[PDB]
Amino acid sequence: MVKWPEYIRLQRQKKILRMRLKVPPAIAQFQYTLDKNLAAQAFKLLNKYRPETKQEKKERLLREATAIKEVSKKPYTVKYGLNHVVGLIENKKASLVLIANDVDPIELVVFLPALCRKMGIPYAIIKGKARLGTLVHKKTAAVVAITEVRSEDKNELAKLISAVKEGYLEKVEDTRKRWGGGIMG
Amino acid sequence: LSRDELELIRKVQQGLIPDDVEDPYPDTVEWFTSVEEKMPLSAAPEPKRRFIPSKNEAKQIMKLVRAIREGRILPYKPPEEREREE
Amino acid sequence: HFRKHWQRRVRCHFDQPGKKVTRRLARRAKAAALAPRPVDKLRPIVRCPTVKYNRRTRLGRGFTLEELKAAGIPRLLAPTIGIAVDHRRKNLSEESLAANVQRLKDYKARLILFPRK
Amino acid sequence: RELQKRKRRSSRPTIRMPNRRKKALNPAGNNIIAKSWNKKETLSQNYTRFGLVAKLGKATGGTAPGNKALL
Amino acid sequence: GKVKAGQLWSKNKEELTKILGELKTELSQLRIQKISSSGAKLNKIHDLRKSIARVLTVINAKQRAQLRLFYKNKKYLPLDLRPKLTRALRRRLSKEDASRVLEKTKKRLTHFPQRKYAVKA
Amino acid sequence: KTHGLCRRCGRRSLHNQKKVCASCGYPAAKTRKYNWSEKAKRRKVTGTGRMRYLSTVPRRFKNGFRTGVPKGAR
Amino acid sequence: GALKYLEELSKKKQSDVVRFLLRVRCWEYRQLNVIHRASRPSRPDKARRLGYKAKQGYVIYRVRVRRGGRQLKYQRSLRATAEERVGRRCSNLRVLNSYWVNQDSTYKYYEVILVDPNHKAIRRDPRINWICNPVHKHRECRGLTSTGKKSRGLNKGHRFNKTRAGRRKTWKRHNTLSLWRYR
RNA sequence: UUGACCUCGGAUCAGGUAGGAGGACCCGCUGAACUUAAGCAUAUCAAUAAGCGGAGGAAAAGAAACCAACAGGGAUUGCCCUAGUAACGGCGAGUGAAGCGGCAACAGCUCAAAUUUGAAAGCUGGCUUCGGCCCGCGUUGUAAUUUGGAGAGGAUGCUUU
Ligand SMILES: [Zn+2]
Repeated sequence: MVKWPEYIRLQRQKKILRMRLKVPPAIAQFQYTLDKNLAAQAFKLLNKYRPETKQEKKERLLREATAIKEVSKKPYTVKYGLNHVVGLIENKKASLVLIANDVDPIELVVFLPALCRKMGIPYAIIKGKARLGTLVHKKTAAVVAITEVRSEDKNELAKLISAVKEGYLEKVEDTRKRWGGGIMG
Repeated sequence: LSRDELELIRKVQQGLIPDDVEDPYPDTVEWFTSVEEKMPLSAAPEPKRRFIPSKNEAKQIMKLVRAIREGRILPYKPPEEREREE
Repeated sequence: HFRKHWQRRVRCHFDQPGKKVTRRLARRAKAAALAPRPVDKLRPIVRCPTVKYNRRTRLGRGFTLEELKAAGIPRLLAPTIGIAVDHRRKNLSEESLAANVQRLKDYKARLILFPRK
Repeated sequence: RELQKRKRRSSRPTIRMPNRRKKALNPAGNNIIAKSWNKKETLSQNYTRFGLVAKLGKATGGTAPGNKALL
Repeated sequence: GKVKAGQLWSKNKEELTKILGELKTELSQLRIQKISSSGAKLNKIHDLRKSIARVLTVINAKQRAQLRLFYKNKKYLPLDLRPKLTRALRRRLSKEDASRVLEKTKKRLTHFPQRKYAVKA
Repeated sequence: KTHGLCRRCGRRSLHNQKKVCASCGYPAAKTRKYNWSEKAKRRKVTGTGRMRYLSTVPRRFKNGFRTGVPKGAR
Repeated sequence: GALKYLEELSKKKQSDVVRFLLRVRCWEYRQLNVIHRASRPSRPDKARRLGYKAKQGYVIYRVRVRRGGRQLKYQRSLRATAEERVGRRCSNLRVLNSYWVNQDSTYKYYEVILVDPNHKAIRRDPRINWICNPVHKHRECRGLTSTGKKSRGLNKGHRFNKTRAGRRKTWKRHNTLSLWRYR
């Protein structure tokens, strides 16, 4: 019959291979992702705490420059970058960690759920590194973290943390240890 | 499902069958991550830069001030002025 | 011992005096570039390793950091004022330290240091 | 060799290289050493006349009488 | 027939074109009629050929000077208007690129430069 | 005939059947050259021809590979 | 941060996670071209410690090399063969380094970090522009990479007496009859 | 329905680069036989010749996972002696170094493993009135700081541009 292109066949066969092999638990834990509602709540908070784009940064710096020509507190933003976020988790500064599920060299993030479990930081696996990228004005973002916030929504952050630790961490608690996949049947 | 996909699965699975062990796929026991680390791993001091305003932004702002004083760049106008001008 | 083709690998030395002239002119060029400075750097006195040559001493590679600190010469200024520094050597005894420290203060006693500008 | 035979029979000129050395053999400028440097004297004799040391290392051969430059 | 060079340097493009045209027509006519009784026509033919060479040289020089005046601030020039040098000389690092240093090296060279000194005998 | 004219070296050594020159190897980019024949290497060496461009390089080197015109030129 | 963890993981290549990932990747690479452009390094810790930077002018190229003997053994390493094949495909680039990424029953897969010497981002950086000099043309062909440095025996010590400065230069030095003027 | 991301392609799109020559010297790969041993096969020839690939005005090597056993030396290279010594060998033919010592020349450095996190501070292109404006790369990490005979952070008081 008709012939499919080669890279499309590679994509679909990589699908079937990654879903129907006996996957180790460290990799099989990434198939369990946040629901729609909890991801929406988390992204509402993280959209409240987005960083500034280049245009806003230059605009603000021009404003301070002309104010000097003619007082501030510490800025609170979503923290990103893999090594930076790992350093924040290790020093117990991060409060909530959101890890993308489609990092192509998956070794860069396999130790991250275990690390968050060890240091005690609440974590959740989200659908899409491109979603985390839009939040930080980049194309993609392997992981984001929130450490501290402004006063007016601290309670909200706390509730969100409790939400994931009641809504994602205990639904993952038993299946985070088990091998995934298989063709038994 | 189909025979070709299952043949591919069986090929890469036979590439990953350890037959010398009774249980090749055991449950993960969290012998390390079950205990919680209460303190940070680093005992290094925090640099004073994390408590004081930014110095790189201070240098950038002074460079901008020097640029405005030479008239090289245009000063700040609030966005409503730019809207009513254009 | 002429088993191999030694004809293709005979090195004569008819250019020995010409190479001596070249070396002397290279030293003159070094003198022209470094006009009041000596063409050589100061090097420490070291003892020869083996038991056969233990009795005699020779010139080393560079002064130890402890020797420079004891002589009163800072580490970063030393290569810029004609002293060689070797970070690998260790003193290991109070007798090489004293000798090279004496050498360094003797060098300091006979040095004319000029200001930067 | 064939190239050199070609240039011998060619009307193209022989490009003479000036003797431009990479390093100057005499100090130059308006400093003290330049106005007292004798171009017909060696390094050791010039540094002897200056009253300075030319080589800080160990003596490597015999010296002329009144060397005072090779310490 | 024979034209000096500075007179050609004074004139403009359309003028130099019309001397080019008249010299070419004269050369063509003399080449046609030169097949019989070639006497003093040979020296005139040689001088006319040299004259066409001079006129073409002057128009080419003026055109390339105008083209170089066009491309004074533009980033890319045509390959005919670029210096030849050699292939390796065109590929080596630029003087601004080769003399660049790191900031650590610049700091070390700024605060601890090579000093002037003299050991007295 | 066995051999015809070659475009590269201009000799009648291009094999009429194999279409490969016996002197230079025309379809190959590299000119055929062997170290067991010094005479063959000196019959086609750099210097046995016209030197249209390589003879102009030393004079350009002598003046520093400079551009422009002398001052006061017309 | 994370690169320390990746280095420790790369040090356990038969553990379940790394074995699973190596097999899935080997399957994909086997069905790709012999020499193919890699968008990003599969081992970022290894590429980063070998001098790879996420900057325009840096390129990864994965290459498969048939493994086994040439009982005459090929004195050339399989890693050296990989760099040479990639260096011919990318004749405008300079081979910086390379590293093992995978191995199969019939092939050994390597990733070669290359550098563009004509990009302005490389020519302006004093940390990498040494490769812009023409003495670094085809370092993989002259034994000037890491595999070349190992195979030529360029180490200090009594064990490397005949090869530490070049084997053939040492042989020519030892087989030269020096006759001086005054004999 | 629409818009990201990722991956794989097309373009006579824009800017570049490689090929060939030369090859005395240099860096690799590959690699003989005659001959000697009054025969000859181990050996020698020779890690040579031929063959293949890759540079420069030099190349290569190079700042110790070194030498040493010392009262210690101190990146690399080359000359002299070491020394026809040690070592290996139908222990025959023979093969055959190196440390130390004297000299020539000397010069040291850059990264990876750190969170800038009180602010990607970094860079390639295009447009230019050439002064500063856009798109892009990049957080799966571009600047600064640091490179283990080190270093960082605070405090401290001098000294440097
Ligand atoms: Zn031919």
